[PDB]
Amino acid sequence: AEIYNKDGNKVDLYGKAVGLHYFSKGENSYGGNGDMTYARLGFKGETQINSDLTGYGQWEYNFQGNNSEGADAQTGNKTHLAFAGLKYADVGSFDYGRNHGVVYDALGYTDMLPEFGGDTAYSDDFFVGHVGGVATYRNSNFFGLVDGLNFAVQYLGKNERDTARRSNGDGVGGSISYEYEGFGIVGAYGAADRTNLQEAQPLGNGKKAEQWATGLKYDANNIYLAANYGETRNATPITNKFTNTSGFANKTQDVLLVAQYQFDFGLRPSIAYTKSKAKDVEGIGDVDLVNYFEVGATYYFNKNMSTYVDYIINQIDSDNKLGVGSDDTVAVGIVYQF
Amino acid sequence: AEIYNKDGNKVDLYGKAVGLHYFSKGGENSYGGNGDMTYARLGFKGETQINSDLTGYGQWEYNFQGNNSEGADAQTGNKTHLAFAGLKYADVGSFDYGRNHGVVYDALGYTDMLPEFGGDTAYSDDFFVGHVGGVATYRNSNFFGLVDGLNFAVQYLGKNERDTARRSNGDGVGGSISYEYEGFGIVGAYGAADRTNLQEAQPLGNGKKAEQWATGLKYDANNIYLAANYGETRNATPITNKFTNTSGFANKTQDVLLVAQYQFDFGLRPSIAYTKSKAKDVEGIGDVDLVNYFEVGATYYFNKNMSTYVDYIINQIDSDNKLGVGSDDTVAVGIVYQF
Amino acid sequence: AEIYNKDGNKVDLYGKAVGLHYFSKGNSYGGNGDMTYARLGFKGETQINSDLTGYGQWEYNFQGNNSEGADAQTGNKTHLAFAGLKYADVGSFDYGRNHGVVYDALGYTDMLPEFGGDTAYSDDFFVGHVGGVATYRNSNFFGLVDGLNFAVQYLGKNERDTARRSNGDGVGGSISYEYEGFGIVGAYGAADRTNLQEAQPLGNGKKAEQWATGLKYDANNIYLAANYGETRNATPITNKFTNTSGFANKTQDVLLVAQYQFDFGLRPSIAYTKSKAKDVEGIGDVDLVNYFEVGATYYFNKNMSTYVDYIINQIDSDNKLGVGSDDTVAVGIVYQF
Ligand SMILES: [Zn+2]
Ligand SMILES: [Zn+2]
Ligand SMILES: [Zn+2]
Repeated sequence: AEIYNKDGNKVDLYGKAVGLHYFSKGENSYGGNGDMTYARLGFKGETQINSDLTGYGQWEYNFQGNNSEGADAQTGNKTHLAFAGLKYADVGSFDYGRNHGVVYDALGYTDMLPEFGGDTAYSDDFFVGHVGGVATYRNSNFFGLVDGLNFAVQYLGKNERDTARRSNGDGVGGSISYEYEGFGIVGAYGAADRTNLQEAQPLGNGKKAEQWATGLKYDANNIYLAANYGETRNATPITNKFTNTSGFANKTQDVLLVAQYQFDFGLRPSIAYTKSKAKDVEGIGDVDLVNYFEVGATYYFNKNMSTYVDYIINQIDSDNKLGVGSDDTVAVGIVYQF
Repeated sequence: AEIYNKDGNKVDLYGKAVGLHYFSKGGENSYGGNGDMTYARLGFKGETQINSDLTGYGQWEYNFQGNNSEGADAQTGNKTHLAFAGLKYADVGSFDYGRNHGVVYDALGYTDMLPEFGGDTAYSDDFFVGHVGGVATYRNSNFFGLVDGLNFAVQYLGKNERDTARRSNGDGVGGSISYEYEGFGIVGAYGAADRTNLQEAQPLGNGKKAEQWATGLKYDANNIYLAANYGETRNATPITNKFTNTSGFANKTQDVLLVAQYQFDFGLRPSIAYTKSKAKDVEGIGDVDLVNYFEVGATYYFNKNMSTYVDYIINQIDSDNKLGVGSDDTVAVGIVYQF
Repeated sequence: AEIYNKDGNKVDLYGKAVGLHYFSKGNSYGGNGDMTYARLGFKGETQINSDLTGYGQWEYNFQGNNSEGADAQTGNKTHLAFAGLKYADVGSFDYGRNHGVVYDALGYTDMLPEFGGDTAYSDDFFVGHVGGVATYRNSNFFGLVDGLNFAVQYLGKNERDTARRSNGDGVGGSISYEYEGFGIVGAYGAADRTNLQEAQPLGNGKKAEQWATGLKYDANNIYLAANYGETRNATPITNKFTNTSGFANKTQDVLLVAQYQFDFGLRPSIAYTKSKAKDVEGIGDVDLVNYFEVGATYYFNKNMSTYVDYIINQIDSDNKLGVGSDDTVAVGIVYQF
């Protein structure tokens, strides 16, 4: 909601209140079971310094509502985004802070399900999700010459945290996308040195991490069809549920398909398929991290209100070598936003 | 404060900064405690008119404690009080899901009107008496627009297997019925739920299910506010033995609250109250008083945005209480800006 | 940003998104790596009557340099939270978490692009942000002397867990006078130290003491300021070799700041800061802070800025207290509203 536009500065305070419940049998399911209510709050501020130069800054927080008021009140509360930047004319834009990864610009094609989906976009995982300390140069329409040809280059700074799961080293990434008449093809790739703490993990053996992904999309006439393929090297985090041993998969092969139609009255049904297969797992060989079919629909009452149901037909085997949940999960959500 | 109203959507960003200090003897053996109690609140109450009959809404609220340092204890007492979204359709009623006030609190709200303290039986994360996560609530006003002033609600409570028994709950259902005429209000609320296994394993109280019910009377007109609550709980009210360092639920509680207030036209509003919560058949102590005091307080409203208040509690708890409940008085002084 | 102003109430929702990186060794002054953070708060004030006004201000810090795991809340805090009243020329009174009265003096030299104001530690009696302070503030001395401002502040005892964040009952004050672009200030405060504070190995006293003075020229796009102050049993000190925490018995604080504001936007800054601790037990006379500062800020407008802040660190490689001896340079790109 645009609350302020005086004297050349625009501030957009926005938020969502998401009443959400997960339904599953009883721990060994896709998403879990119980209350999943959360709220969001953030601002998108932007100042016109002159007709060519734009200054901007964005922050977004997540307040989980499925916690008590004692001890565990702060569980799951994060800062998803926090960055500030400058955009100049047809040259492009530069921002620094906590932002999406340059590979997520590729993975964004298939991340369009009512609640689940886009399972390959792990947070604090190099270039596929949110990540702290990224300097991003972005260019749209290639210096204002070729409409629809957008690219970005992104440098990633080392984060030596106290856990291997959420740490990273110095690295670089980039994305290229061209769109014409509602079509879209994208290519994104990035690499970084694994931190010394990550190297000591039992799972995954390497000196450098790699993520790349490509995408196809048709977005026109109330029809959305999207496909993503990508591979990771020593990047995707994995955890042996049996031994509670964590690390990184040496190689993953990721496929995502999404099919949605948008009706005029508001209902938007969704079918999707996602499979994430890890290879060369230490003492396991190949094991499926993600594998399911999706059937769900989103009803938009308007721009401000929506409800949905998202049913995951989990395809993971009961004897999965890594302890991955095999049960189905269905989510019921009612979302107010401004 | 309504910050946004356009394209059939209204947003009301609200907040308050409450300068608060507790004065007590010492004060671990007092009613409320002692020292700085400054805190801040923030939230939004959004509402969109989908059509002339259907309305969507949502509300969120957070608490930022101001009596903490910038060290390890930075977020000590930071909570999200409310978080839900819902739909209201003509005279059929309203439905929301999220974290909301419990259906028994709708009865408990009659005497929960002291300048600082009060409403002691409305524990947070305690089934139907207070703020609780994962509640689906249906509300009907004026009984489908037929009987103006006759409101009822039904509420489903999902199981929350949390790490502590104090904050856990199982599947439960509750309801409330109230009637209002010319500023008179009578209400009855009740709810029952299955206790979790971790709750059962705790000492103090043996129960298949927890039960909370309460009744309320109030007069709210001509600058006069009178109110009364009576209620009983079964395996619901959390309790702690200070000597033993053991905790659990009281098998039976009996709760009475009385409030008398006059609103002077120039802003001052004095408050007298009485509160007593007795725990019956406590495992290893039998009958023991949880809360017992008299209240004397006054709030001065400068306007709708600024106010100050003093709240003194005449603690009626004997020093020899079996559970170790505080015996000393507590007085609270507050200066509040809000919007 | 004035978010709301109807029927005599004004609310100002404000915030900042600060992209920030520290460049160092890899034992430095400021550190090394991502320092991105966000700020959010409101400054609401209502005109209750013609002569009396009510107000309240809050502010939080959301760190951006953390992950989304266990360390998500690392560095999240409430800086300010208070409410108060202001009556005509009588003055103002507010209670909550606010600035200490010694910071009003320390504010003269706390004006660098990123660092500086080392003496204004958080939760440190009267010298920085502190919780549970009742402050009476009078401007222009009941409207008699233009530019003569003073304040008195009562600090409540805070039985905080650790001695680093604890304090006892105490009183403080500040007096300032300004004339034709010049300004002089004096602030002092004393408080009863906590018993847990007294048990700590470094520092010994029945009460903590802080005072500071300041003079500055702030006109014609020039800013020169100087602060001198001394503390007794108030400044927290820590030995890295021994992992032992306490309070310096005596400190001597000097801060110098020199800036010029170019009309076109650039605003360079040079500064000098030295904090010497006297007779710390086991080490005697040691310094806590010592450096020269070279920095510039570029203000595109009121809402956007970028800066570079380079610290020449004077602390030697063999410092007895283990204070960092490496240099730190900060690069920041700041949007605010
Ligand atoms: Zn995120
Ligand atoms: Zn609550
Ligand atoms: Zn602070």
